Amino acid sequence: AITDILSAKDIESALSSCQAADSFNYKSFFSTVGLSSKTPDQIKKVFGILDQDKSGFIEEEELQLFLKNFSSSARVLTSAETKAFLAAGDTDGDGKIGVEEFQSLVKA
Ligand SMILES: [Ca+2]
Ligand SMILES: [Ca+2]
Repeated sequence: AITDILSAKDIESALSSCQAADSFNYKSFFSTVGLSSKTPDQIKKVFGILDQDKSGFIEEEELQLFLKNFSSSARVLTSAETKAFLAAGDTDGDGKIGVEEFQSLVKA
């Protein structure tokens, strides 16, 4: 579970911050839930959850459902938010986010 590594309380605070459409920013969310200080294994576990269909990569539609991993009532990210998110993380430009890229994003 995601709460195996992250505090439900931190998650609540991160979600309340980005309730408005187009308010989302991965750097703010990542710090509020406390991803920045996690180890490779912990980051890999979080990645595995975000990779909802277990394909090994986080594709665009999964970035769309980014908040849904933290709360089933959370909103879907907008196309703009998703586009910017993917733009930030997709280093090699294959259109998706792999574990190495996710790690880099967390430790940036
Ligand atoms: Ca996937
Ligand atoms: Ca990529």
